[PDB]
Amino acid sequence: SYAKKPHISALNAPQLDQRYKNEFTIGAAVEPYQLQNEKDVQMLKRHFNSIVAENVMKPISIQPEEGKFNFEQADRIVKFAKANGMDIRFHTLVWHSQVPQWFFLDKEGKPMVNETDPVKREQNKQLLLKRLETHIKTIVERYKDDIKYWDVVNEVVGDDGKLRNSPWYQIAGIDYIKVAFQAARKYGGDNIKLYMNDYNTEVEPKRTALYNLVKQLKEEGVPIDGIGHQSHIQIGWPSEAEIEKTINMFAALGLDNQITELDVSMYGWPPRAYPTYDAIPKQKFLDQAARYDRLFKLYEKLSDKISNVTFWGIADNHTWLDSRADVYYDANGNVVVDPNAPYAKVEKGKGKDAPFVFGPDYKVKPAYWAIIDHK
Ligand SMILES: OC[C@H]1O[C@H](O)[C@H](O)[C@@H](O)[C@H]1O
Ligand SMILES: OC[C@H]1O[C@H](O)[C@H](O)[C@@H](O)[C@H]1O
Repeated sequence: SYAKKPHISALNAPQLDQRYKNEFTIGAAVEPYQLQNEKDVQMLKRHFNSIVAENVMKPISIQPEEGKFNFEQADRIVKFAKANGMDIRFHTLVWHSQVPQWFFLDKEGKPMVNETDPVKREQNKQLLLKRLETHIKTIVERYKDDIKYWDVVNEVVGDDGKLRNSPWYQIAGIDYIKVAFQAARKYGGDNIKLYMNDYNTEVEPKRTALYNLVKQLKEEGVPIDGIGHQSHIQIGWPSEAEIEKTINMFAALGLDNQITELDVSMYGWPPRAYPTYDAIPKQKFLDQAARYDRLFKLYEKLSDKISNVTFWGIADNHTWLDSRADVYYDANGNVVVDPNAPYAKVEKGKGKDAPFVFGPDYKVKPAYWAIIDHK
């Protein structure tokens, strides 16, 4: 069926977002440079009705120096979204990754994490939480009328099932998460939706840890409207059953669910990638299409619990997964894709992955036909 369909140009193909109207919006992560790209722009206007900044709205991009906010790139994304009636998601207000280090220096300029005096630690905590509020207030007040969905905190639970021990936690403990949400609500109003975003939300012990955390926060009156599931998944993992169990679990707490950074990798973990996009055989696109078919069939079934599904990219010509696309080589210098085969060396991030339902040349892939139809 969808496997025999023609690989027509995606630029004029049936609109993806329209196919899912009344079920959930369809979004894409974007980089400013793409807004100056003829085809990326066409793709956005054509298939998507929700947009998120892939990188220009993260903490270090907004306030790399205390008191100096750089909204130039962010403004460009928001402006484009408004001009095209697209919903907007804010790519995290708090995150341990690439966090501006100045946040964690005490009044004297010393690393807060080194402080041992409980009273000085309390003082440092107040300073950090104050900075956190200023950061959130400035951003939220600037975009509250345009950006409705917000990833207030990102990846705050470790993969070991424990709260991520980042400087935020080491210094302020669990309170940095409570303050982030409360600050967002206070300065953003009751109309914006606040989310806790993370990856591997379907995997234990992370899933239950995440569950308990949000359950306790809500019990304490902390304003959190939903969970963001990054969904950096593979062809057969996590299973649809676990994804469904995960979605229902959180919806049961009265939380909204949004697939925030969806991409269906062609590989496992650790990934053994193909060296180039052309090296990827049709067979791989067929297994991927079958997965996408099951995936969006499950999402529709749960449409009452999912308000948005965003892809972490537009088309296969641009995806952060290439940075993870390690190419393995045997002793004879030949590529090794078989995950169980022996190898000699590894060329990290030199390969290519193909995530999406749209190829590098902006043509629809089998995966597209699989989620565009009603079968
Ligand atoms: O953060 C990246 C990785 O995290 C976990 O190890 C996942 O199992 C793996 O698939 C990948 O998502
Ligand atoms: O969303 C997850 C992903 O986002 C960006 O692509 C970053 O560069 C990656 O390191 C990872 O944090």
